Amino acid sequence: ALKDQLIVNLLKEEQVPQNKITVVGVGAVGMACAISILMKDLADELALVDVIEDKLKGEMMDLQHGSLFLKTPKIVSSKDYSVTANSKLVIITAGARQQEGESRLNLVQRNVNIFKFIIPNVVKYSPQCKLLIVSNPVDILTYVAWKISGFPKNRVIGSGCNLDSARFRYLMGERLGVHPLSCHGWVLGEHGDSSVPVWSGVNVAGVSLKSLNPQLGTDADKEQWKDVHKQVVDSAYEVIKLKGYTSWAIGLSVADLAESIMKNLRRVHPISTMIKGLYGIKEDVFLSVPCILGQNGISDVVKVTLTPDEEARLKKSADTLWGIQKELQF
Amino acid sequence: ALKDQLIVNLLKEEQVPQNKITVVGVGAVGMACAISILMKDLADELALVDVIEDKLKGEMMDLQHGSLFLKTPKIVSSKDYSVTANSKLVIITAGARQQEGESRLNLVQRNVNIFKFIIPNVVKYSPQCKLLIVSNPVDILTYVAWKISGFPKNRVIGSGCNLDSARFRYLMGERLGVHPLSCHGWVLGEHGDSSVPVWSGVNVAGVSLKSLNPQLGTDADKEQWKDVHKQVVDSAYEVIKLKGYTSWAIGLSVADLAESIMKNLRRVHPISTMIKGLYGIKEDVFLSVPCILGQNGISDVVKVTLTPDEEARLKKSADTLWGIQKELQF
Amino acid sequence: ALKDQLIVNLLKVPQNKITVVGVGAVGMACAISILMKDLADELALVDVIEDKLKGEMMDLQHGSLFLKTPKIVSSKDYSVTANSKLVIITAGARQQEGESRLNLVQRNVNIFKFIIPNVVKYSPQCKLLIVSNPVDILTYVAWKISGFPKNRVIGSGCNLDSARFRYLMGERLGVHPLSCHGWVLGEHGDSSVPVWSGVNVAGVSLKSLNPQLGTDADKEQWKDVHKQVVDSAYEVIKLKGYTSWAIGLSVADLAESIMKNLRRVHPISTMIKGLYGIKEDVFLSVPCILGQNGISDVVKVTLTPDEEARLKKSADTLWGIQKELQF
Amino acid sequence: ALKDQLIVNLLKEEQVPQNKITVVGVGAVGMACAISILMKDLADELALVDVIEDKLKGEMMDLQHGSLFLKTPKIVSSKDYSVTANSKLVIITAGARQQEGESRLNLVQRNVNIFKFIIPNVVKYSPQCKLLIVSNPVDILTYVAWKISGFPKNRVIGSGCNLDSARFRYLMGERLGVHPLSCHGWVLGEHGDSSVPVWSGVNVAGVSLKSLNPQLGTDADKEQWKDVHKQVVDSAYEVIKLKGYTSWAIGLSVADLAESIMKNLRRVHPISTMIKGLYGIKEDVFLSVPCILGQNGISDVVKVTLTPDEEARLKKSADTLWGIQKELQF
Ligand SMILES: O=C(O)C(Oc1ccc(Br)cc1)C(=O)O
Ligand SMILES: O=C(O)C(Oc1ccc(Br)cc1)C(=O)O
Ligand SMILES: O=C(O)C(Oc1ccc(Br)cc1)C(=O)O
Ligand SMILES: O=C(O)C(Oc1ccc(Br)cc1)C(=O)O
Repeated sequence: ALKDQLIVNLLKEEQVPQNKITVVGVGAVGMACAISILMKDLADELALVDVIEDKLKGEMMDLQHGSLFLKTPKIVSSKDYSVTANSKLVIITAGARQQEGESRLNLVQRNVNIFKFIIPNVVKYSPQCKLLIVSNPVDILTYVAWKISGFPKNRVIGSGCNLDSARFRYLMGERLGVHPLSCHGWVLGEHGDSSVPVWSGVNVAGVSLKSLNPQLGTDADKEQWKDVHKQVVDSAYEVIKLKGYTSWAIGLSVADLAESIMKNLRRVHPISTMIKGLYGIKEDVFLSVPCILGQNGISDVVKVTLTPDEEARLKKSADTLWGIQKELQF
Repeated sequence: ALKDQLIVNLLKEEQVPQNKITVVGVGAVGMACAISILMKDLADELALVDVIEDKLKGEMMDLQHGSLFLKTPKIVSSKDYSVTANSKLVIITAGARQQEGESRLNLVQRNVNIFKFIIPNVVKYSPQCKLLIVSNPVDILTYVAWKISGFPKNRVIGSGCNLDSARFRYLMGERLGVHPLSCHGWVLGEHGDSSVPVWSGVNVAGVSLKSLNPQLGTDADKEQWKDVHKQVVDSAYEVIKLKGYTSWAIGLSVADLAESIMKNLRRVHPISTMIKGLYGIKEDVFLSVPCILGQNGISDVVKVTLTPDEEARLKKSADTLWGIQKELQF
Repeated sequence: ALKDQLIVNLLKVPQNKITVVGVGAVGMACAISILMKDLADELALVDVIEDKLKGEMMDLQHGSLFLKTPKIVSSKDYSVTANSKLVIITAGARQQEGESRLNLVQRNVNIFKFIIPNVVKYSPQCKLLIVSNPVDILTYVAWKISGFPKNRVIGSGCNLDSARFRYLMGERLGVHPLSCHGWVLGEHGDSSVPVWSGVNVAGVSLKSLNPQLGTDADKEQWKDVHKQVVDSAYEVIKLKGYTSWAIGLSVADLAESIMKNLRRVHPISTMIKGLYGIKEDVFLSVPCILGQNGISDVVKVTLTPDEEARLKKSADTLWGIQKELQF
Repeated sequence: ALKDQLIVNLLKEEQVPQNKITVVGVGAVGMACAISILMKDLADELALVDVIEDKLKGEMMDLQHGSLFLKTPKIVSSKDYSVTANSKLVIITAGARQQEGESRLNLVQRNVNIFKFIIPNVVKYSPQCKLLIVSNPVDILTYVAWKISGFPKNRVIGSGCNLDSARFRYLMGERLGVHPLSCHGWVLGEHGDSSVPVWSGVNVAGVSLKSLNPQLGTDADKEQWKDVHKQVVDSAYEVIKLKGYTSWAIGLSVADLAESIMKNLRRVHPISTMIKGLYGIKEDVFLSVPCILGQNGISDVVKVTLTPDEEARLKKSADTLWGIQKELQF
């Protein structure tokens, strides 16, 4: 055989990857996550899982064919979760997605059922992984993942408001004529309609925009900055109306969380976690606060000082979500 | 104004971009090209153009929402080609795409008709650009873009066999247990059914595989390496048969070429250029031969030493391409 | 020729060229970081000692397989620098153990008297990025000698200082410096001003959780962190004889914003006449928006009366030196 | 405390680094390896070791102050090898370096003594580490590291001729006006005066240059390509006499090797390994041949096809190296 004429083998390795990532779901969101993860050199193996055989294999092959341009030496796929074995990070994007007009809350039973199958299969093959939940409603499904996995809460993370805050800083950048890296602001709580823009923290170079304009984010705001937050909330509906779905921004957002997890950076991201203990929250509610994300998932939470009005929203969002998730059957 | 309280403007802005790239066509190929180029930090400005307004705007927005995770401070879109002004590189992906069972060669009339509209509009606003033709049949469409543009031939490049060769190298590495980066081999000629695998150049670490197994790639081969070329030829069709279209790998192939152009690398790539005066071809045929690629496009061509069979196969590719080029009007 | 039978040639200026003046330790650190962030299609190096220059060039060139900057050149002659987008000046006398950066001022004015016209001659449209010390005063000098508009004469300023401050903050809090925000402004030196009002994590003002933050009264002595920033160059010089890596990385970051027109904000040396009670041609670090045309805008940070005194002080000290200079 | 007010700790846990690298030696080579490794994002922890405490602490400090601009969250140092605990890769650059007119083979007795202390101490705390030897004479010292450590050969690698071939390819590129990446060719054997340029494998785009001119590399070469190899043999000495030492190129060479190991890429590199069994070599000689480098070090060796002259030169190199091995006093 040619190969053995060309190559003398020295040892038969256990081929166990050290930086394996799995993306479950090869719809648009999942493939966007896949490509962004590949072009950020985060993993040594990328596994794809979904339930339509032909599409799954088509996507696997299409990624495969770009390998010369990448630094991820093994890309694999299967309906069978054995393909996901030994992943450090499993990112779940499967499920029904919101159609035009449709609230993310309408996705909940469909996606809880899909997770009843998905989550046990992930755990069986990567008992030590971190879970990053992207499917919607992300806050409730992060909770569902947690319960079915049995994982300690540090290892079950939701993409949450990471994107909402990225979008926020982009709009702001565009208003100010400044790169969004240098524009800071946080959108926290539910990923969706009831999110809370924390106006008090919104700053460029440590200079608080609220201190310069005390009306910032109020109906009295000469410049209507509140519409920046409306734009954030409406963003995914707007994009779904225009192109049918969202992919690139969320892929990029998930990749950025993957980077923090895989490289143990300990950056701060506003992502979905279990916040019992805070802002008046007595139950097992997951929603977005600034979290320090690392190799062990969410290790620490930053306590943001909310105004009474700001804190009032949060407990609302909070109450809503508990009402829905309280009564789920799985 | 909250901006002026925050920011003292010190300089009047005549913003002209220095490294602007345009992608024409926002189908799955174009957006794969876009995302890949954004994640390789090649452009200070990215313009998108296509004819379905809503689709266009939603793609634009979706990418803009990822701006925080990117280094391309300006992303814009319009059906109007003035949005493409001052581009250093324009990448043309618009046009009809082959169905399952349909040759890329069957796309020629539809895509020539669209090229009569696209190329003059590109050239109008970006007199300095290189044109990177992706739309199919890419080799004939490179020729066509050249004829319409009035650009010199060095500035009109077809994506050509850059993908075919990545696939070949990928499949080769899989067989040998070597990264594609370290497996060498060239697929030349038409980007399509009549492509030519140059077995004589196929090597790992400078070791010719054909000299190891002389019947490499013939029907006599005990290991049927020709099936590797058959897989290269078929791959678009297999992927299309499975997922509907191809996107990620062609996108990576095009970002690779764009890297070489924008960063003046002078790397060698198998891409579409005029081969008149080689291999006994005296007509204006464009097909892939290995080309040195830089800031002024294709500046040099490597004359591959071809075995009589290989050269005959290359001439037959040229013959097939000329059979369709022969009859064109525009 | 072998070549002409291998290659048929069809066709006979760089577009993203950076020059680095000075191939001492900081200059070479600047060189390597720029080469690893793929910011340039040509890198040129200039200094006055010819073997040293040549050998740094060759050493970089030998790693070309691993880089994506296809042309690396060097020369004593400034014609090598032609068509630069950005010229980074690191040449001059360098800080010595237990000595202020202000002790280098006069000697470095004298070399810039030679360097700067030569840079301007071969790239009259470049951005100048000054790194040599004392950078604030030398950015002023570069600006007067060059005749460039002020947006194009940038001083590396307090970019490193704030990065140091952000590392140390991050060590204290157990958070990546990327998620620890805070600004050190004014003189790149002993009179720098930590702005405690802006120091935060996830938008949460550290000063609101401890109003005494950064003062004599702070139970947690956060003032020490700025003292550590002030003293770090002296420490590093004591231990290893100079500093190089951290400055290289600061300068690469600035170069990144410039070459890629990012319009990020940086605390870098710019002309401050007409802010903060300053009516002279002084340069010091304030948060500047940095892009392809250099410094286009400045953020007006809101300063507490000390912060402004302490800064108009820093401003004073420095115009105190730049006053009696002649050129 | 302000920390505790700002940040609720959710999780105690022992931080075990997953991708740690140590560099032994903080002279110019060691630090060049370090800055390159940090700038390619290969490690989640970097540890430095050397014998002079101030110098080591100052180098550590200076890197640390650039943390804002890096993605390697933990940088540490110590005279004490416990700081290197749980490394995946330990790079050894400590020892004497050659003077103008001095062979790297003159460094052997001094560097063997240093290695007697360093090696048991570096392998003590790192069960999973690979040893990448950089100090000279690298081939002999890779052998010595192998004998002292008791590691299996796949885990003990010499930087070898990775840089010689890089230099070869740069010079080649400058002759032909092609980027090094697309110029191919191997310098094998000793990293030093008895290296062997493999002209039979030297190619652009699969095109063998010897095929085009069989005088290539001989005294009858009208173009004197032998001089390119000569330039490779003398490079270090040339640079040593212009600037006092070499640093950047070797740093990049080693970071490239580190990349293949850390990212399990399985690329081929000419690096030091045991060649007992090949080219009629019957003893435990170490020298550079092309090896597949991955997460377990060298898993495979490519059997280069040598001409009788090439092979004689390799065997001659092997004799010289074996001859100094007979001098080794353990
Ligand atoms: O764009 C956004 O805001 C998000 O997009 C997606 C989120 C999850 C999936 Br699965 C698909 C798209 C969102 O819907 O939260
Ligand atoms: O995957 C491949 O081989 C190629 O992909 C595309 C090339 C151009 C466009 Br427009 C769309 C797809 C091909 O179909 O030639
Ligand atoms: O480390 C720092 O803070 C600074 O570093 C340098 C700045 C310029 C040159 Br030239 C050399 C070192 C400083 O010493 O001011
Ligand atoms: O430039 C080169 O070829 C090599 O550089 C170094 C190799 C190891 C150390 Br420790 C220091 C320099 C060489 O001298 O072998």
